[PDB]
Amino acid sequence: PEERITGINDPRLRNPSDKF
Amino acid sequence: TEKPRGYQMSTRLKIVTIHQEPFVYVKPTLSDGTCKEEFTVNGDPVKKVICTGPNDTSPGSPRHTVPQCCYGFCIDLLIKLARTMNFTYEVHLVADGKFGTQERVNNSNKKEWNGMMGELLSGQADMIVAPLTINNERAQYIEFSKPFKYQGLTILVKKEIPEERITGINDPRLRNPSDKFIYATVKQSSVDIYFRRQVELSTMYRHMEKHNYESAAEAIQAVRDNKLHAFIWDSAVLEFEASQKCDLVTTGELFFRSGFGIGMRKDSPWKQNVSLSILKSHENGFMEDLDKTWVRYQEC
Amino acid sequence: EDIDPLTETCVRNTVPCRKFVKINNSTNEGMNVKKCCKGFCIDILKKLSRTVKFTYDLYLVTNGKHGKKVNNVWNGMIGEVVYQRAVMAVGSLTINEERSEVVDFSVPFVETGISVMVSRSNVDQVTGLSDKKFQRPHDYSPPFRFGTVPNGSTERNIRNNYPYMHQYMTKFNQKGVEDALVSLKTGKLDAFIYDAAVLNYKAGRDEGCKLVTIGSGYIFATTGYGIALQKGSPWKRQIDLALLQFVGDGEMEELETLWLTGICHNEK
Repeated sequence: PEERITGINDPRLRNPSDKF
Repeated sequence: TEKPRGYQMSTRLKIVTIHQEPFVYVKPTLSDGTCKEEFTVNGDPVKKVICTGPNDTSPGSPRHTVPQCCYGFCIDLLIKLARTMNFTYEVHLVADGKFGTQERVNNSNKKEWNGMMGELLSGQADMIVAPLTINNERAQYIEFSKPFKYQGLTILVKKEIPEERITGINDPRLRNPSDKFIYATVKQSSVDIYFRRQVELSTMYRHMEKHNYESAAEAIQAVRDNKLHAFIWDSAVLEFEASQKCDLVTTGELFFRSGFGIGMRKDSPWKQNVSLSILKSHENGFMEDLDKTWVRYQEC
Repeated sequence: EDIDPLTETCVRNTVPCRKFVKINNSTNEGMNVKKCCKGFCIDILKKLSRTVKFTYDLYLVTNGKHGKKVNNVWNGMIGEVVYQRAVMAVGSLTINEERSEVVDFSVPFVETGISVMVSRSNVDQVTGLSDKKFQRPHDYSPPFRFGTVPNGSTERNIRNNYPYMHQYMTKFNQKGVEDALVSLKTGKLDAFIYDAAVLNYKAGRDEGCKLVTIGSGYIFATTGYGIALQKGSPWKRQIDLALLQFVGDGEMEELETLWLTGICHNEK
C-alpha cells in the first residue's frame, strides 16, 4: 500500500510534517 | 425660460446577443407568428421574446430577418434587469454569428474589432447580454461589469464504450503534436485569444489552427460522428451538453477559469446601476434559484 | 514573522511590513517594530509592483479586524481607505454591495464564497443550505453547534437573509479561526460556516484529513476576493488590465499550485 517517495519532487517531501 | 439640457437617455435600449444551446435558444415562430405552448416542468409561465435575427446562417444568401422565437437563461436575466431598472428592450439577434475578435480588414492592414464587437463599436451597441468572456484585449476597448457565473474550460472528449484520456493539456501525448484526433476550437474566438497569448500553445497551434470549425454545432456533430475526439469551450455549455446527451462524459481540469460578463459601450449611464443590481441579485440568492429552475437537470 | 538574528535585516524570501504593537494592555507604547512577512496576497503585490513600477511603504491595520459599519463609522482597512488615509487595502477582502457602495473595488482574481464545514466523526452529511434541518433546528434532535464570528461577512448575509438561523447561531460565537476548529475537533462544535477558500485551505493541510467539508465542492454565495481602491483613484484600469493579463498567462494558477495545495486533499 505504501508508495515510493519521488524525492523532493514528491509534494509530501516538499511540505515537512511532524511525523516525517 | 428654463435652460434646456443635452440629456434624455432615450430609454429605448436595443440589445444584441448570440444563439447558444443552453443559454439562448432560438427557433422559428409558429405558423400564427405568435409563440405559444409555454409550460415548465414545475409549472410556471415560459417567458419568450420576439427577437429579430437573419434566418440565413450560411454566408451569402437572401438574408431573411424573419421574426424567430427565442428564450433562455440570458433572456431571463435581461428580463430581470429590465424590471429592476426602467426601460424597454428591442433585442435582435446577431447578423454575423462570430463571437468577435481582433482582425485586420481584408485587402488592407488596419485592425478592427470584427464579429460581435463591431455592433458595440457601432450604433447598435446598447447592452449586449450573452455568454461573453472576459479578456485583456476585450477589456482594453470596452468596459464590463462584475461576472455572474464563473466557468473554466474543461475540454470534452467523446466517451468510449482501457481509458487513457489526456489528463491536463500538458500531457505529452496531447502537448506534443499527434495525428489520431485533432483539437477543435470552434469559430476561433474566446479561445484563440488565449492560444495566441501563450507561445507554448503556439508550439502545438498547427493542429488547432488548421482544423478548428466555424460554428459550435459543427464541432459537436463532428465529435458525435467520430470525426474527432477533442473539443475545448466554455465549462458551463460543455457540462450542460454532456448532461443532456448522457452518452459522452466530459473529463478535464479547471484551466483559464474566468467568469462571464455583461458587455457595454465606452461610457454609458447604466454601468454603475446595472453593476449594483447584478451584485445585489447575486447576494439575494435569486441567481441561485434561477439557475436551479432552468439548468440543473439534464437526462442523467 | 520577526527578523532573524543572523544578518538582522530579514529573510531573503519576503518583504518587510511595519506594524503597530502595544506593549502590554494598559500602556499604549506604540513601538513601531520592524518585521518582515510573507503569504499569498503579498506575492501578487510584488508581481504587480514589478510590472507597474511603484514603490510602497505598507503597514498593518491597527484597530479592529476586517471591516464593519459599526455606528456608521468603519474600522479596519475600510476605515483607512474611507478616510483617505491609505491607498490600497491588499488582503483577504470579500466583495459586498455595501462595501462596493462605500469604496470602489477591482475585478476578482480568486473565487470563493460561503461554505459549510461539517464532517464525519468516525452519502453527503448534510448537502443542504436551505435544508430541512438548518431552517428550524430547535425541534429536530439536540441543537447543532454553529461556527460563526462577530464582525465578518457570512454572518451579515445569513442575518439579512433569514435571521432565525442567525438568531440561533448567536448562541455560539467564537474568537479565533483556530479556536472554532479546535472546538469542532474536541466535540464542542459540529458545524462551521465561513468563507470557502479559507476552509478549503485549512482542510487541505489538516493533520490526517479527519475532517471533510459538507459539500463536494459546492458553494452558495460565490463571490471572489479583490483589492479595495479609493473612489476615483487613477489606478483602476492599469491594475485591472495587469491582473487580467496575469490570469490569462497562468501565473495565478502556478502560484496557487505552489501555495494553495493541501496535504492529502485529492490524494485519496
